[PDB]
Amino acid sequence: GITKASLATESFISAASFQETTRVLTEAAVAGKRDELRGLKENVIVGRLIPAGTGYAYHQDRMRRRAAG
Amino acid sequence: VPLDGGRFATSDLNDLYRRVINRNNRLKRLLDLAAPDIIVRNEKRMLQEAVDALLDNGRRGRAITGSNKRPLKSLADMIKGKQGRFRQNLLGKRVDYSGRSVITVGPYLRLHQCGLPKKMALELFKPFIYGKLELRGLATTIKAAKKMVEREEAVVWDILDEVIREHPVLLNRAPTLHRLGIQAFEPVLIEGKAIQLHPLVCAAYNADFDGDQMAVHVPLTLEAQLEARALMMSTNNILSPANGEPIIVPSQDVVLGLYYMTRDCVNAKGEGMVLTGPKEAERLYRSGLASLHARVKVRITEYEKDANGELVAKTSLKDTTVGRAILWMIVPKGLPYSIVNQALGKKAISKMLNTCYRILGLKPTVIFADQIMYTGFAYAARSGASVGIDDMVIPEKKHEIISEAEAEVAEIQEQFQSGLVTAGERYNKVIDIWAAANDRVSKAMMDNLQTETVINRDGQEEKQVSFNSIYMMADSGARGSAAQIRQLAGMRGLMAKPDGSIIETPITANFREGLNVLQYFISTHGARKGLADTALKTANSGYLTRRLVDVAQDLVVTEDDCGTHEGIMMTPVIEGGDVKEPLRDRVLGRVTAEDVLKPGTAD
Amino acid sequence: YSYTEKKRIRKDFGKRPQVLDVPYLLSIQLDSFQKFIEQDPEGQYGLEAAFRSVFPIQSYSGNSELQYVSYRLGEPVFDVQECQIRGVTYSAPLRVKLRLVIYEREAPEGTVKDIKEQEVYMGEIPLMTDNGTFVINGTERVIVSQLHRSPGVFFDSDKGKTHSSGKVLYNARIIPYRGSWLDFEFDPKDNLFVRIDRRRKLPATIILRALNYTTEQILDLFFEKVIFEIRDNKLQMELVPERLRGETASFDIEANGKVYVEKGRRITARHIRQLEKDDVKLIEVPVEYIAGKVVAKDYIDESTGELICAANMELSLDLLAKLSQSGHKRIETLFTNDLDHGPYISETLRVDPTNDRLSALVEIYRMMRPGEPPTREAAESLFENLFFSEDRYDLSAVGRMKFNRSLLREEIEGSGILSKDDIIDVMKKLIDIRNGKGEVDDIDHLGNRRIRSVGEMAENQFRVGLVRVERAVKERLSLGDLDTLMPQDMINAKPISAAVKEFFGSSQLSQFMDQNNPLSEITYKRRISALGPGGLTRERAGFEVRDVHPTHYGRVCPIETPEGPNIGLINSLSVYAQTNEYGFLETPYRKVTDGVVTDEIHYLSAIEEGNYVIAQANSNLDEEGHFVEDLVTCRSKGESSLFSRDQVDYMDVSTQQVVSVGASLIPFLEHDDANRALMGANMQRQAVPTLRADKPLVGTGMERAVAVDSGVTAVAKRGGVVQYVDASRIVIKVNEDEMYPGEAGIDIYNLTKYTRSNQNTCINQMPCVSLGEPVERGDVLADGPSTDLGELALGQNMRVAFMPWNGYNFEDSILVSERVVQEDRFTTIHIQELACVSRDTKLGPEEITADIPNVGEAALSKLDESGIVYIGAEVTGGDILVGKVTPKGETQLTPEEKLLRAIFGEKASDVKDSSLRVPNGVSGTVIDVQVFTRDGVEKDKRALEIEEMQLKQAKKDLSEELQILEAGLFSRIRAVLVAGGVEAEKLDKLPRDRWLELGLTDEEKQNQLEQLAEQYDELKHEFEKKLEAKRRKITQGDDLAPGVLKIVKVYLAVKRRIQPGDKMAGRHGNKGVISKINPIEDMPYDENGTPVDIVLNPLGVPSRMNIGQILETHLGMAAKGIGDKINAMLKQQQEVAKLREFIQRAYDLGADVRQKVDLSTFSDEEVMRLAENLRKGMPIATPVFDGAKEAEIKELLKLGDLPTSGQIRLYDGRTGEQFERPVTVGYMYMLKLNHLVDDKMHARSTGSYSLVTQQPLGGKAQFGGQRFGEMEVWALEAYGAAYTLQEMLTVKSDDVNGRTKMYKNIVDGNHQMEPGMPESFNVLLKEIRSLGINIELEDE
Amino acid sequence: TDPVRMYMREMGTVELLTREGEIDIAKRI
Ligand SMILES: [Mg+2]
Repeated sequence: GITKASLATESFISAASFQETTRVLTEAAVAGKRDELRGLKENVIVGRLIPAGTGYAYHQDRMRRRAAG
Repeated sequence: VPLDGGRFATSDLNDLYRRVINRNNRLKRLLDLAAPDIIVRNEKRMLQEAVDALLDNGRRGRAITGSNKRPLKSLADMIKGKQGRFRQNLLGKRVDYSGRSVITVGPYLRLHQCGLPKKMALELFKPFIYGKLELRGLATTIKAAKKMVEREEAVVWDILDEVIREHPVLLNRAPTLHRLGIQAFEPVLIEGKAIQLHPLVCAAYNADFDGDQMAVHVPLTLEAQLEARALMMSTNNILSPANGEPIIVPSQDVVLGLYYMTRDCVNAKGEGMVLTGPKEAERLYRSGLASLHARVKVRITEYEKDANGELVAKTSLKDTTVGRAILWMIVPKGLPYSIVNQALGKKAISKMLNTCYRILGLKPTVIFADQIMYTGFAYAARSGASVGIDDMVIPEKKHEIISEAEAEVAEIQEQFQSGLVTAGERYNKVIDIWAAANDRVSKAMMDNLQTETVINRDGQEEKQVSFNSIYMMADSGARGSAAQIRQLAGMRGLMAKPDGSIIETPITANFREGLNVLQYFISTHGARKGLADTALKTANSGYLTRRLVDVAQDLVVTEDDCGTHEGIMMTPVIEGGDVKEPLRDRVLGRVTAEDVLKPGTAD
Repeated sequence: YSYTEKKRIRKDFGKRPQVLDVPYLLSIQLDSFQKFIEQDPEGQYGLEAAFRSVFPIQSYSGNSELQYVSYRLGEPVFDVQECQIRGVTYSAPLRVKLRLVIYEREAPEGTVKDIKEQEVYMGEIPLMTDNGTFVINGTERVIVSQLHRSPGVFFDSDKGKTHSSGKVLYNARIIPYRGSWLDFEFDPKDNLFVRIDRRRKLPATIILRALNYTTEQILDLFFEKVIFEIRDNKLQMELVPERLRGETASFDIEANGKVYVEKGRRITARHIRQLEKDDVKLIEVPVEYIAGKVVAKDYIDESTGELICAANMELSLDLLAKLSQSGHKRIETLFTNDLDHGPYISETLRVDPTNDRLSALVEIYRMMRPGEPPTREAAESLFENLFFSEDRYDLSAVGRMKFNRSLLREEIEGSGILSKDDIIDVMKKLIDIRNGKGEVDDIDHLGNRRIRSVGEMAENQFRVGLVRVERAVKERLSLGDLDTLMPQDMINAKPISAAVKEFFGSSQLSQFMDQNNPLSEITYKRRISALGPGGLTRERAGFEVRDVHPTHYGRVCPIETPEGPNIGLINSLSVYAQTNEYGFLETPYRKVTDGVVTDEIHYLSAIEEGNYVIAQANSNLDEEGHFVEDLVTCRSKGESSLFSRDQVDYMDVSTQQVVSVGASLIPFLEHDDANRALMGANMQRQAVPTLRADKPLVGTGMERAVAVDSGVTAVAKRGGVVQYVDASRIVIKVNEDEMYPGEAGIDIYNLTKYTRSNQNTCINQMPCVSLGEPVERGDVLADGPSTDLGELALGQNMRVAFMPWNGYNFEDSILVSERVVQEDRFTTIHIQELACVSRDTKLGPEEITADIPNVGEAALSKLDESGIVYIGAEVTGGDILVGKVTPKGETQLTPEEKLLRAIFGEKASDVKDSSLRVPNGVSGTVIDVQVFTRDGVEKDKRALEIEEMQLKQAKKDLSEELQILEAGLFSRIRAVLVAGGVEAEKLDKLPRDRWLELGLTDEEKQNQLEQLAEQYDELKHEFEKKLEAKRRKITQGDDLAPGVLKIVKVYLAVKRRIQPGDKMAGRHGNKGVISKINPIEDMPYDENGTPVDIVLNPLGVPSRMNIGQILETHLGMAAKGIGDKINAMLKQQQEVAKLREFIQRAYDLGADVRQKVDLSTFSDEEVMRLAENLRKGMPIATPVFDGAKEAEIKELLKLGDLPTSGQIRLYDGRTGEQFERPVTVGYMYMLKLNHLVDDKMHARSTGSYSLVTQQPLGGKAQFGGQRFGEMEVWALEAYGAAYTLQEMLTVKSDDVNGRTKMYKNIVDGNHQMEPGMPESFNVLLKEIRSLGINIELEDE
Repeated sequence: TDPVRMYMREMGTVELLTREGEIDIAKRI
């Protein structure tokens, strides 16, 4: 269901938004989960270009620069 | 930080933090005094409690702030914020360069602009103005520039017209739902404190004019100007993203105009004559010679581009009215006269716009659209449609229908008095006849109201669809509906007692007559439940869109063609009868999974 | 006919005669508070009752007691007028005499000493104004009456959703007026439970044990006894012939030598008739039937002294032997039926962990206060303290009455605490209900909704104030020394005073008065609220209680309620409704005896009304008042049907009584859909008054009542003739029948002049009477704002045309002719209070001196020497109202700044400019200035002038009083002296002062001369003392806040006219916002050339079904017609005869209306004046549901010379061409709501910022930016515009760096952003890191 | 939890000193 599927999201900052924060932060903090951003909710929080629309060009240029050398 | 009157105000963490320290420090002391265990233990427990209250308060006891009952807020409560889940990106953030106020009409506007108060625009662009003022050297330095505009020297207004010209502003209304809740416009300086808003757009915003306020935002960075112009500009979104149908379709006055424009009565000034072309049709009309609606043959030239990128021309004699002839001046190019030769209701008038778009492209649809509005208001203005109390016509037969249905209920009552029918069976019974009666009165008054204009051309009589005001409104699609009309003239409904049963003595009066005490009182329950119901269905909708964007959000068109042949088989919905929704609408704009055959194949 | 009735008469349609006239609409607010503060020599609510409950306070057993004597309210420190200006509360000191008794230690009780401390002061309680409003801090606040759940017992269902098995449940709730709640509830297993307050559920019987009930007496209480006899041998049984109904035979049942029933045949009424009539008391039963029957009491073996079976235990065939062989003749068992008499309690005991009273008391105490060790004294004391203590529990009268009532008791009055019988009785009823006998009540009925109101509410808070003082008092009597202390040193003030202050001040029931306007006032004051303390909340209650109920008829207005988050949580009070003696809502009705309709009125409550059959407000009766039709529509019990001619017990008093004053003012309401009607009465209150009070052209007839009942107008106290009329005051010389013998008198009305409303309107009175005019008691002397000649005018009616006008009226937009703005008719006056505060900073005191750094003399022009703007100076935005300068030392300028002063040679001041200046854009005239000073700082020059000025004005006013007063009194002496000693020319010669010497022949008239002397001398001195206090009140150093040396309040009167953007609406729920202001040239005009004021869009009408707005237009037109007609004959100056004929013609209008009329009126002075008042239009009255009809309108349009269609030909003022089709033109009353656009308009470029998070924040009222929320963000995400979004939430807002870095580029002309990181998130980072979490930003 | 309780009970174990016991300990000191 939507509300259940929306529960699982790789970015923890995103989950920390709409889910219950304490639980999100802890359960992440133990695993040393590394948020790579890449999503919308999260990029807005930290306040940079949305990896869509106008930014979609950008993220593209960075995402490939990442995992690169 | 201090306050006025010398009072101080502080965050609650201090109260918390202070405690962890005290308790902590006491413990350090209690070790060098080698206190008994029962004590250092207790101190240790207290130290734990204090840290807990500091970190996340409420998982044990909820310590309360000093002298103030309200529990002091801990760091965990700092992160959560409140209003459900909102981290200050989610609830909202205040923003500079913005403003807001009440909005009004402005029919003169082109669809791409909006009325903005002079002062709002002064204060909004203040930094931009400063920069242009000293770019031309009208102000020695930045300070003086401030002093000038603060002084409102006559020269700045002209400067504001420069910085405004190409510089869109974002306009936004309160419940932003689809992306059309924010659209970009080009500013036009307006005396007055109200925002003027292009009528055609009023539909997309769901903005009535009853005092709705809109907020304005200035896009600052260049990229915001170019984003605004190529994305959020009004003209670039003319079609609803929900379904391809145009969302700019003229609303109510304009559709009453065009309907009143193209409509025809049976006998009218100028009936039967012939004209070379629309130019002289308007020339006939404006002069008082010919009626707006009279059946007339006129020569028109339509065009069809059905060649290869190429417009065919054809001229012929069309049998039409004066109004359709006049209107033809607006339809650009490609389109056939066939599109205007009808009565031009709201539905057709939209597909007019639609075809115009899907054929000629964007620019013509815009400019077409502007023209349609200007002309719509205008001729509607000429028409003088109004509504008086005698425009709502009650059937002559109403009292008689009620009386018969009143015999039926008294018959079934006698059948219940004699036990021929059960109580439950009775309730359904009386309701059935009353329900049926109302339909009868409705389709009675509808027959009289719709066509009863009964008129004569050179002969005795003939009868056409009424020119009565209120019918024109409902027929056109402007406003009103057979349902609401039925409550005006025919009896209104059978109300329902709060528990949900529906009363078996309907409301026999209507609004043209008076409702008496009892009847009004009964109407109240339905009324009150509506407002209550709507305000809640409002909340549910909002809740649903929330979950919805949450489950999707990050999904974006990324690759070009994944190149899978895979796909679903589309058929029209065909429910039990014929075609509750066609195939042509289901497949439009989608892409075929595989080549499709004629009935023969290798075709 | 009265005097303000001769000026203007409203032509009244409608048939039904008014049998009862609307009582005072403000009763509730006034009556209530009157009971609160009052001396009642008994327990009726008031300070006495709240005193008498908690007093006397006795020490703890110490036989040191403090009792309560009496109370009084001292005169207010400041009057009402001063209290708003100053900012304080209108209050009186509460002085209460206390009596301290000390019992000789180890009494027989007798007192060592009793010190009576004279009236120790506790708190100042606010006072209610003559109009029913309160002033808390300079702000009028009204307290809405509350509607809550009646104290008592309530039996509910709660079927459906729980457990999804159906089965319902039945719960009872005992709700006391004060003290803990007692809940009983079932479960799916039919186990009886109790919960105190909302606390943990506990098995019910546990309280009975705590009431000192052993298991045996519980069974004996709730169950009947089945008697078993072992007589001869083997098991006989006692049989009640009725017990066998509803059960089938388990064996052959035979007795009395006649076999009544065999095995397997159910026992019906036949068997029962047989048994009853054959009177078979005793039968023989088998030994196996008791295998299931549960034993009632305990049964032991007589010999061995061992327990055979405990009470409430299920017997077995083996067990019967063991108690039988013990010599037991009788065995008692339970009567149990799963249909009729459930076996609930028995199984409830089985879930009960307790056994004995102390056991039960313990389980309760640890339930209520868990975690702490129970103690014997603790379980006993608490439990005795919950419901049985006169202190902690009361149902009061209402609770006990409904309680006893729901229990089918007789007594309507009894104890205020609970008795074992009470709890027991309630449990019995719940079980009786679960058994099927009885029904559940419903909360929504108005017999269960009780109405409180201010008086009671203040008493409750005050009561809490007294208990919290009680604890303290005991605390002092703990240690007390005999003779040192007295009843002062103990009782504090602030606790009680701030307790009471928090009530009127911040309470869910306390509110501002937002806009001035009589209907709004008068409509709040009769407001009901189901919210607040002791009420539900929006989140708590769903649609059932919000919904309209049948008991609401005539009690609550169905159609006036707010539309919004709380719907139906407000309603409003109905027209004729009244608060019950006990506090329910009762409404007026007419007693129909036999077949005649009697004019005796009778007030029936919701339950009283239930049984009677009540006729309908709309009915035809005649002559003797026999119902004309043989059968008539009525509503009897919760339902309405046709009723026989003589069945009806009562009939509706009026046709209005269903609605409220708000709704009753909507003409042709019967013609509007209810949704829009609500909206209408909702919007009508927002009407800001206008400059010229117009009058409704189309109307109802309440407008007289609204003007008068609200105190806005000024009504004559006693009848007489006007001596003096000034725009300032009005003096009436009283007539002798109304005059009291002593003091003689004249009534002097001091009119209110231009003054401040609760922000920001102006409240100003105009005299409506002329020099030397007859006034009758109860006539309007002067209109207030929005009152015209005694009627209610919220606006000005105007000529309106329905037609699309080039889209400028597009949605609801209203298109207005310039004539309106020129006519200044919709212009409005606002009075704003600006203040300048001179505080104290650690750097130094702030000066109001007029020497202000960096300003030319032109600025300083508008100021006196002192720094205060002169009174009367017209000002605009930026003007200096008050010069103020605050010390800031050592500016620490910078190198280039130091050079700058060096070149231009300016001495940079040790002082910074704090001066109060006019807000941007707002412009007005100064009507006043006030100066408050801390006690001890020397008052400056200007301020001193003021003190001198106010002083002289007071002296002038008081003196004027005394002068008219003295003249009035001596003028009476002149008249009494002329009887028995008349000297006409002789008497008025000698000095008036020497009159007191002349006596009279022996008579009462000499003693009458005596009377007038006394009152004269009192007045002579009353004046003296009155002046002194005033002088003292002026000169007294005003109390200020901490830190403030002096304050200057400047009063601006802004005049706003009208502009695109303002909200306007008619009474019909048609809102609108003026779009364009049109030249008179483009206005549609008719053939006669008279333009039309407003052009409304017709498209709005069908969709929103408010058809009244159309009738109001038509009738509106006709009304204006009769005016125009008269306007010609008066300009023709025909004569009284010609005029008289036509007016009479109008007031009759063809048949069967209730109005009556003239030629009794004085044919000259009276008719011509009336005609002068009718020429603007003929005021018409459409009663709400009795209102006029089309024909009458058509008939009234016939007299007019104007067409019946109500439509005419209209011509566009532009082309001059005609308009196809006729358009409706007429006169609609239209209001200006106060949303006025130059409030709403706001814009911000770069403003102040929040400290904690750097974010736009309005600090100057240069407003914080608009809030870009979650939803708006999504909108940008759907477009692909990221940069717009980035710039929105970073540089345009949150980046303390990026924001300035941007601005510098914007002026440079480079549009870029160098964003950096939003500070919001930057804080989240430290906040996470402040916890134990290491959160890092990786890579690159 | 709520350490007042786990304290109150932890000390509540300790028995009050007899008038003689005080001196004993004091002597021990
Ligand atoms: Mg609206």
